[PDB]
Amino acid sequence: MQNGDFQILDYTGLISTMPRVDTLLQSMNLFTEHFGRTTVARIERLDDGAGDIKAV
Amino acid sequence: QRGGVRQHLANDRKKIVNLNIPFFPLDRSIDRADIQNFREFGTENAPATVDAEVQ
Repeated sequence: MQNGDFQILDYTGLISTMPRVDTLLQSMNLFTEHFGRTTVARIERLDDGAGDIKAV
Repeated sequence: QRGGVRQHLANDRKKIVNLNIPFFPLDRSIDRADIQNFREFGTENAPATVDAEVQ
């Protein structure tokens, strides 16, 4: 390096820093990925149960 | 007091009882109009069938 025009310097390298990023959820494998073909998805649901039986 | 009198016992106890029982029916019927055209739910194009309904 050169300080001004007639003087020299000592160069000590560079310092770098990056921000944090969290990855807790990705480590839990909690989601399942599907690859479709269009921008519409359909889901179907079914319910069932039981009932009473009165005396006869 | 000695010699004079005595005392006696008591003769137990008993009882008897009877009951009745109820009756619980339950029936279910199926017909053609239920399973003719309807899709087998959960499938894209499979037609309905009687066995799924019966089970």
